[PDB]
Amino acid sequence: KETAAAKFERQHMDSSTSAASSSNYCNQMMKSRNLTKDRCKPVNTFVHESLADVQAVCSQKNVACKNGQTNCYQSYSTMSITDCRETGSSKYPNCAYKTTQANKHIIVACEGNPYVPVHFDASV
Repeated sequence: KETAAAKFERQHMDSSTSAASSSNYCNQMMKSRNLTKDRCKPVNTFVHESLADVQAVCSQKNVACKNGQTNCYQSYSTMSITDCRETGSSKYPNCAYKTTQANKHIIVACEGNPYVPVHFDASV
């Protein structure tokens, strides 16, 4: 089955580009990452930095996770991200998202070998 690390890459990594410039970014990304297949995933963040730079976060500021586990890490630096949030009138299968670019610190849970992100906890 899909590993946690691999799901994290599917749901949260978009190195391709430096920013979600266009306002259809979310509708197209959420669909192509299989997050609109059975239902519209309501909220999701994409990170536009190199996989290497994101994985390096697992060596930065150790913070608690939302769930209480102590294997979360906050990026020292801000990173280019895109917040995708389903509109109030979106209805499956026609999943509609608002696309919002930002530069914020990411907080991720990290586990395994190699020790890499397996959950997106928040941006701050």
